[PDB]
Amino acid sequence: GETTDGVYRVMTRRLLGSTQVGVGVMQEGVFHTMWHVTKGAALRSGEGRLDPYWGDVKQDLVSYCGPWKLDAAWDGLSEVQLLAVPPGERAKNIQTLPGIFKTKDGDIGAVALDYPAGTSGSPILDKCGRVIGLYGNGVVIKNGSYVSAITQGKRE
Amino acid sequence: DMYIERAGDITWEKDAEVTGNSPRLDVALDESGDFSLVE
Ligand SMILES: Cc1cccc(C(=O)Nc2cc(N)ccc2C)c1
Repeated sequence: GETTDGVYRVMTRRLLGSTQVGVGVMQEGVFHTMWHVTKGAALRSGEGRLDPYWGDVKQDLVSYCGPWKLDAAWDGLSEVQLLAVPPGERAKNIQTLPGIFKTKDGDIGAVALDYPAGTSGSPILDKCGRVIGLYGNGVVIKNGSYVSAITQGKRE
Repeated sequence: DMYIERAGDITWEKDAEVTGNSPRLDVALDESGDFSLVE
């Protein structure tokens, strides 16, 4: 089916109507998304079937048709763009300066942008348009707003 | 049964709506892949 590079909605028919459960990135023939979106299940692309290849509940990532391809990193300095793909609304680039997740295992970029859960897996881009991670796994702050980790996989 | 629908190209757009703050947060990642707020 559709294998072109780009950003995709993940939809289901298992609820009322058609519901966007999340988002992902087709690159080099591999679909990348967040584990919590698909829960490891197979996907449809026209007739095309996409079968999972790699996943880790803890990283909260999953790849389909191959291994994780996306190896760019936040430089820790410059602004980035969430290419947000919200349920039933159009792909819109939002530019922001990441803040920081401080963890015992080290420091991660974080993006403080509020969207519905069905935006999980939207890609985060550097100034060269490279995917430096995915949005939609993080924390709910004092306000009630969401802060997301810039969640990137490891390329082999 | 889940399916995918293309939604756009992966490109940096000059003149994108610039917003969101930049918080420094202490967090813990659990085995289930859920982040939580340490203080
Ligand atoms: C308000 C908002 C925005 C974006 C994502 C989420 C969220 O809940 N993510 C998520 C994380 C994990 N770890 C598991 C399941 C889900 C659905 C919530």
